[PDB]
Amino acid sequence: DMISVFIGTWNMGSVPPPKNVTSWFTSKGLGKTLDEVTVTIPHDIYVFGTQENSVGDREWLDLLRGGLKELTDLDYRPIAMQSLWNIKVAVLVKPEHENRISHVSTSSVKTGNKGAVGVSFMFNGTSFGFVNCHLTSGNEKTARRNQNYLDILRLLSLFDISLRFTHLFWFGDLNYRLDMDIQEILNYISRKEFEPLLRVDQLNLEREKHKVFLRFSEEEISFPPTYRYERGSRDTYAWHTNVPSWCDRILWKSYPETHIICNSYGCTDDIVTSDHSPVFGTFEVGVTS
Repeated sequence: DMISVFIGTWNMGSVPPPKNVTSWFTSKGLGKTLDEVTVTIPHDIYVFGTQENSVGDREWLDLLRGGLKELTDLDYRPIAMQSLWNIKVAVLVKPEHENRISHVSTSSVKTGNKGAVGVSFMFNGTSFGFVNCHLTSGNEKTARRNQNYLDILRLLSLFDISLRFTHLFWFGDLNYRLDMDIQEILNYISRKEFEPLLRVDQLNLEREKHKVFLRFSEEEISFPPTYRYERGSRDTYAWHTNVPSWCDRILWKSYPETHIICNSYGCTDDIVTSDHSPVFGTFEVGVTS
């Protein structure tokens, strides 16, 4: 059997969301987007990961539930929710999949605010893991980001979580920056040449050097850096130093010989309340039953 899993990551920048966040749910915007045909099919599982979320726990889940209801005309059932100050993750499933969910667990790890929130459950015989984080900010603090990851990986009681679930998803504001000057970054962005920028992306570099996210996978990035935008539009980056970077990412680690296909991976361009652009990721996951 096949199920559609949606993963959303968005640093809200300590402000409430706009009334229209439809593009985030429907993988509409820039990068690897879902086509106008595939968007009509509602996803089986919706996973929302947020950082710098000023909206209260109950009020935020109501907005997601209400937002999904206006889009799909379906009353999505919240399975789990874990919050750590302004970092919060929520998992909602199709009402028909209620009896298919078992062994629900939640955990939170505080760093240095900063840290992570986790959610884990089982869809029939297939186990799932979801980690929403907010790592240390700053271009020169890559060492702290690597330490933050290793700390969450060993303290999140959801022996290591890297081999605990059939499909493990790690997402959030990882805060990894570009190892390049502002002159070159804005010159490449103006020509929409993201490949030379992605070669000096700190997360891509630390993964290639096998420092962090061992045997983890990430879909190709074809969308512009999601940080740091001027609020109210997506036309200009607020750099003056916070150079444009791919801070918001979705990664996955799956068990060998399992079915997992990434259908979309990108960002929206119509949600402008935050200095961060929301990031989406959809997947076709195989379930044993």
